[PDB]
This record gives sequence, structure tokens and C-alpha cells, in this order.
Amino acid sequence: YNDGYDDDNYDYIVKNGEKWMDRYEIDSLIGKGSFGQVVKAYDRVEQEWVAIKIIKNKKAFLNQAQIEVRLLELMNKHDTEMKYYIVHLKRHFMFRNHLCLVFEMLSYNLYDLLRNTNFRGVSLNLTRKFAQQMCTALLFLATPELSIIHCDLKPENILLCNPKRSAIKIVDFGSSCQLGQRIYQYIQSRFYRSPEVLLGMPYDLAIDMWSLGCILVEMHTGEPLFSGANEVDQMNKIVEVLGIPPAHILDQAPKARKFFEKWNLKKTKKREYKPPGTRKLHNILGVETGGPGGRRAGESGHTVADYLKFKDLILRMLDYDPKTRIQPYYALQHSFF
Ligand SMILES: COc1cc(/C=C/C(=O)CC(=O)/C=C/c2ccc(O)c(OC)c2)ccc1O
Repeated sequence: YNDGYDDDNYDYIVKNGEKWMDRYEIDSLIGKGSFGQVVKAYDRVEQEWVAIKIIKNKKAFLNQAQIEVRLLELMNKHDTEMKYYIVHLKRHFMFRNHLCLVFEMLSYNLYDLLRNTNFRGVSLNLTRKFAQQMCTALLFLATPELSIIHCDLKPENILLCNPKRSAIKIVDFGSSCQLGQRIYQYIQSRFYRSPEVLLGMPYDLAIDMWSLGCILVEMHTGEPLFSGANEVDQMNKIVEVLGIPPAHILDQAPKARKFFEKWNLKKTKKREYKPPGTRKLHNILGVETGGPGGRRAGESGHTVADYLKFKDLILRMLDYDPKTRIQPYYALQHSFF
């Protein structure tokens, strides 16, 4: 396959030590996925470590990577500090029938940070810092000339700049798309999938806000707020916390009849899900019990008022209505910040 450089799945065989164009010294394989591979390599010209997204030698993967490159260059064309919360595309080029996207090498993802803790979560102050940076990034994406939906926000796609610092950068704009050029349903990761996407509705930049809500809850608690194994299971675990969705939008839900009957839920058979709205965030966060696991009792920034502000912000971010769901700017003005 491809003179011995590619293989099955159209993936470039990564040989640790190979040099590219007398510039890039391929160190190792740091990641794999549909798109192809990511390699850690050394830019000898700029003398710095970079990540290289090597896209598969299939046509559609190339076209998707080209959409991503155009979105990233469009983000590079807007001069504001907010853009510094997005991973920076350093270069793109074609090498041996593979589109390669050079990126800054960052530290570990937020799921790795959750795993460093014994999935006990991180402090609400670190959650506050992460949330501020994420809302600023989503504000940058909300710029009308951009109007970009990330379409796959998850802890694995939020990386740390330095492992000692609290700065973060969101990565993986492969599934991303502009507000106009939406090209696919089944867009987001299940745990962080917005309701409108589950209901087959025209989605927009609010699905990222939903994902961010679930992500912040998971960051503080250490566990996914909505750990659904399938679509209907995810929707049911959502309703467990947020009740039945506003019919005003279910009267417009193509996939409404997949979860609800005209408006109430569907029988299981089977242990029933917790009645709608009974699983309050209040108890998940532990607003009056010292936080998740009673470990944050008496800690600064972890008072009952701080937990209540966090609960309000999360609920504002988990709004069923995409039009009333909090926008990044007003999310930044929340009392939690
Ligand atoms: C500190 O320890 C580690 C850090 C890393 C860093 C990851 C990246 O730097 C990757 C990166 O920037 C790539 C960003 C990116 C940007 C856009 C994409 O579409 C995409 O697709 C997966 C990836 C990796 C392994 C480690 O052990």
C-alpha cells in the first residue's frame, strides 16, 4: 500500500526516527483515530516539539481535513487574544499522499487530569478557571465571521498547555463545521451530546455549551454526569436530572417519538429510571454536603454559595432550549466567575 508507506486503513506506517523533508524528525505515535494518526515529532528548523495529524490516504478523510484546515486558517486570520484558547495550526502540507497538519505540542488532556486524581475530580476553583477559559474559547467561536461549532467537546479534546499551569486549549476540530455548512448529524460524543442533536433538530453553537456543562460537572465530580450507553439511555439519564423537555420544541422534534409519547416518557419493560427531575444537581455536586464525596468541606471557593452559583451556571448551560441556553458572553458574566 502506497509503496510500503501506508497500510490497511490507509495509515502511514510511523517509523520512530524517520526524517521528513529534512525538517521533521518523527519521534512517536501519540494518538490514533478515524482521521488517521498523530505523531510527536521534532521541528528541526524551528527547534521545537510539534504534533502532526497525519490524515488517511482516503478521499473523504482528505476533504474533511481540508474543511478543518480552512476553519483553522480562518481562526488564524482573526487577531484577538481569545484565539489563544484554540490549538494553533502551525503548518499544513502534503507528504507521501497524506495531508499532514502540524500543531503545537501541549500537555495532557482533562481526562488524564481526572485520571491522575483517583477520579475524585478537581477543585471547584480549577473547574472555575477551566470554565472561564472554555467560555472564552466558545465566545471566540461565536464570532459571526467564524460561527464555528466544535461538534465534539469532551475532556479528551481539552488539553493543558503546561502540566504545572492551569491554561488549557481545545483541540480536534475534525468534526467541526461553520454554522452555515453543517454536513452531518450524529455529531457529538454521547455523554456530551446536546438534546437537539438526539432529537434530530437543526443544531447550532449551543450544543458546545451543553457539552461544556456536562464537562464541568464531570471535572468537579470525576465522573460523567450523563453516562449513557445508547441514544435513548443518554436521553433518559438527561431527563433524570432536567425533567421532560419543553414540548414547545418537541412539537418540532423529528426524533421526538424515539423517547417520548404525546408529552411523557416511554415504559422500559426493567428497573425504571429515576422520575424526571428527581436527580437534582444539588445532590450530585453536594452543595450542602461538602462537595463530591464530602471532601471539599471548609475549603475556600467551596462554600454553599459557590456551589449554588456553579449549579445555576450548569443549569443555564444545560437548557433544553437552544435559543435560551446561555451564550458564552453571558456565561462569562455569571456570578460563579
Ligand atoms: C504531556 O504528555 C503528553 C502530551 C501530549 C500532547 C498532545 C498534543 O500536543 C496534541 C495536539 O496538540 C494535537 C492537536 C489536535 C488539533 C486538531 C485535531 O483535529 C487533532 O486531532 C486529533 C489534534 C500527548 C501525549 C503526552 O504523553
